[PDB]
Amino acid sequence: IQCSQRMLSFSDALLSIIATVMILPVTHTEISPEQQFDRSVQRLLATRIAVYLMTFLIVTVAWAAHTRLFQVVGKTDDTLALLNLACMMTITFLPYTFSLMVTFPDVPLGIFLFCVCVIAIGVVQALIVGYAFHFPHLLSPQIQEPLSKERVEAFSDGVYAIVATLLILDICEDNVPDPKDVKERFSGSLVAALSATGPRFLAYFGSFATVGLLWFAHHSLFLHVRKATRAMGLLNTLSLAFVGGLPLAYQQTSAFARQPRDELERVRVSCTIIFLASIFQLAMWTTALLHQAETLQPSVWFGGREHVLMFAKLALYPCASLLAFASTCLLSRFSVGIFHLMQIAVPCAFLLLRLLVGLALATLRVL
Amino acid sequence: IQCSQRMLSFSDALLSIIATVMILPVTHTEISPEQQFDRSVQRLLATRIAVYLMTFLIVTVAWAAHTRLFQVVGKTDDTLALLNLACMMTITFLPYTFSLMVTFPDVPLGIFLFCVCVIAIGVVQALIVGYAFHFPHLLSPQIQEPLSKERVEAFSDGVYAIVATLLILDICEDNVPDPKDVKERFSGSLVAALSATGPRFLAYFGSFATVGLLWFAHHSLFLHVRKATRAMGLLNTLSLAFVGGLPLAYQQTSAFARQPRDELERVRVSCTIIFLASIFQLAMWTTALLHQAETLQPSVWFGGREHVLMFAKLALYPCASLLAFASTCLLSRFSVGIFHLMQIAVPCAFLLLRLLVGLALATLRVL
Ligand SMILES: [K+]
Ligand SMILES: [K+]
Ligand SMILES: [K+]
Ligand SMILES: [K+]
Repeated sequence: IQCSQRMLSFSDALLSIIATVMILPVTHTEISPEQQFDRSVQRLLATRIAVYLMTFLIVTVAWAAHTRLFQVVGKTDDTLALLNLACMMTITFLPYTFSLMVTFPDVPLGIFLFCVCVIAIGVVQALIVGYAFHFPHLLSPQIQEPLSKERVEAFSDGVYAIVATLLILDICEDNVPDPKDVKERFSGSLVAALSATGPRFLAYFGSFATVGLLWFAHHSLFLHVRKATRAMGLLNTLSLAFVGGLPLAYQQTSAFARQPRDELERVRVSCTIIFLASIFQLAMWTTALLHQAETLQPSVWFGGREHVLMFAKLALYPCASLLAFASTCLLSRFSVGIFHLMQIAVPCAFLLLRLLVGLALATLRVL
Repeated sequence: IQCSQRMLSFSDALLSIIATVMILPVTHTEISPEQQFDRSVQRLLATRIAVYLMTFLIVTVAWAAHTRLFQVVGKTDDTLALLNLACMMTITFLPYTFSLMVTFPDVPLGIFLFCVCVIAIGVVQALIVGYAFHFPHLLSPQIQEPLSKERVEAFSDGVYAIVATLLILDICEDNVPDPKDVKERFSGSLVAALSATGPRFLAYFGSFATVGLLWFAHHSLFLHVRKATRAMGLLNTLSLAFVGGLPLAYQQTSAFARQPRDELERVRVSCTIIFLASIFQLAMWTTALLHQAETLQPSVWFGGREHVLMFAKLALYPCASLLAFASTCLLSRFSVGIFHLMQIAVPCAFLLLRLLVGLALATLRVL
């Protein structure tokens, strides 16, 4: 009999990769220069994004079914670890089969293969449960609504890291200048060939900063959480799903726009994505406050030395994204600039959030 | 003051992604049909593999410098977490700058940019240390040779998961049949279009199984480890570096070979890669046995109820890979088959290793 901690961490990493696989085709799409193509190149993008959102959800469901199974199987052995490897293998085929089923709706083979994948997942999990129940010492003591927060944090960590490094992976794979291109199109100066790739570096910088600071807010929240509810789990799943789309937003807001209207639309889309990624993070906190005596540590209750700080940490991005979006409709002429300032101001406000919250709590104390 | 566990886990995930970035260009290379191209298409591959091996090492060094810093900083805060995000950002640029420096050796800009990346890493770490020493309560109690095994396990887990799902990611991105191709080249049958992609699925199956079982051996070892030494860390780093090349081996041993000699050479290469990935795993155990009273739990000492099982679990792959390689030179005609049998036999031998070890310990007990 052995501890199951590391095996479940490995499973979480695999499940994060599998839930985020379908973001790569979305982010590998190109911006068409010919406007005649726009329509088509829009349609495809949408069809990809939808396939991502569904896929990330389906895998997440599997992840949940996993998390819950090994709350019934508290301890592992060699056979259980190997069968869990088998279950991970089966889960790894869900995205491909789902994409196949949606790409060929009329062909019956895709539905058949997706159903076979799901059935195989079920069979492997049944085998695990039967093995554990034939060796009762592998079952949890309570076996011999709640959701394990360790699994939640590991899954979220993996998703955040993938989304943060997505664009640097592409930069390393594709945008390393060729001596040939440097000798033909840039007159021999590698500085020029690298300057012609600056927009992609800007996109990666912005995306990494925003994703990492959203992870910072998530980490601050779950440091103060006692028990994670399935409601909080669904809210986190939605938040991560929308986090996945930040690299695309920053890749479009950094590429060239033929007309200013396009840049304004891009800013609006990016602000909407950030707001969606952050409002569900705030909703986790608000829902947890419904039953604070069980879900939160005493410090972050109504009347604690971390309640207001926590509220600020979770309400910063929603407010700033909403303000930028509003600027796109009220101060349009100064809107694109405001967004850029956000990218600098929001980090600083995190490095001084203690100070800013104290100042705001004193101002209203003298007003 | 807050616990630093999750922040370090997030850092480990990021560092694993960054250390494995350069395996993608190796695995995205194609097999040339024209033999005249072979030479060139060989050279490029080598130049890629080298760049991988160096890169994985450099990042690993950074990882080590990280692991060690936050053994001096036992507890974290908001500022420290944000500065750690900055340090991760800086580490994330090392592969690109190193590839740039090796691609343009004569241009001085690449050396300059790589040095700037390293210098920035150093500056951020100095800032972290100064912050911790100006707030002594953030320093470890011993501050107010050994290597943290938690970090080692997290890093290894991430690398293993990435290498295991590498090929399924490509299958999802590229090898989903197009209705167009199905209507033009496969006569409308999606079953045929999918059968024309079977080799890639076979490669993924084999690679995932082998990587996961190597992870199983690693997990079994480190369940029985007390303190991890830097010698063991270097051995693990070498093992993971060679693990990274398993997808390429399985992608070449499953593609078409013009002549049988090519298939034999491919089998030899794959066996060599597996042997390298596994012999350093066994070397970790052998080195730990040098000082068993400190590095290992009492069960796996010389004279325990897990010593022989552990030896078998770590010596299975080296022996089987060596045996297959030998078959390539003694039973050449039956060599390619033997390798395939290995892919089935080695998993089964893990599901029955208790039984097999008992039988072998009784046989020699009556001989
Ligand atoms: K973990
Ligand atoms: K990826
Ligand atoms: K971890
Ligand atoms: K990748």
